[PDB]
Amino acid sequence: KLQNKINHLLKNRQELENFNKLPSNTISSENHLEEGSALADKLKEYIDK
Repeated sequence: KLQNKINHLLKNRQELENFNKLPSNTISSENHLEEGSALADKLKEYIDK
Protein backbone atom coordinates (compact mmCIF):
# COMPACT_ATOMS: atom_id res chain seq x y z
CA LYS A 1 0.00 0.00 0.00
CA LEU A 2 2.90 2.39 0.71
CA GLN A 3 4.37 1.71 -2.74
CA ASN A 4 0.96 2.42 -4.28
CA LYS A 5 0.99 5.70 -2.32
CA ILE A 6 4.39 6.47 -3.89
CA ASN A 7 2.78 5.77 -7.28
CA HIS A 8 -0.15 8.10 -6.50
CA LEU A 9 2.10 10.94 -5.33
CA LEU A 10 4.39 10.60 -8.35
CA LYS A 11 1.32 10.66 -10.61
CA ASN A 12 0.30 13.88 -8.83
CA ARG A 13 3.80 15.24 -9.41
CA GLN A 14 3.52 14.33 -13.10
CA GLU A 15 0.20 16.19 -13.12
CA LEU A 16 1.75 19.29 -11.50
CA GLU A 17 5.20 19.26 -13.11
CA ASN A 18 4.80 21.12 -16.40
CA PHE A 19 4.39 24.92 -16.20
CA ASN A 20 5.20 24.22 -12.59
CA LYS A 21 3.30 26.59 -10.23
CA LEU A 22 4.12 24.41 -7.24
CA PRO A 23 1.47 24.06 -4.51
CA SER A 24 1.91 23.66 -0.75
CA ASN A 25 1.16 19.93 -1.16
CA THR A 26 4.31 18.24 -2.47
CA ILE A 27 6.37 18.53 0.74
CA SER A 28 3.82 16.24 2.42
CA SER A 29 4.41 13.79 -0.45
CA GLU A 30 8.14 14.03 0.23
CA ASN A 31 7.51 13.44 3.95
CA HIS A 32 5.39 10.43 2.94
CA LEU A 33 8.32 9.15 0.84
CA GLU A 34 10.58 9.53 3.90
CA GLU A 35 8.01 7.70 6.06
CA GLY A 36 7.74 4.86 3.53
CA SER A 37 11.53 4.67 3.38
CA ALA A 38 11.68 4.49 7.19
CA LEU A 39 9.03 1.74 7.24
CA ALA A 40 11.01 -0.09 4.52
CA ASP A 41 14.08 0.00 6.76
CA LYS A 42 12.02 -1.25 9.74
CA LEU A 43 10.60 -4.17 7.75
CA LYS A 44 14.12 -4.93 6.54
CA GLU A 45 15.17 -5.10 10.20
CA TYR A 46 12.22 -7.39 10.82
CA ILE A 47 13.03 -9.78 7.96
CA ASP A 48 16.59 -10.00 9.32
CA LYS A 49 15.03 -10.93 12.69
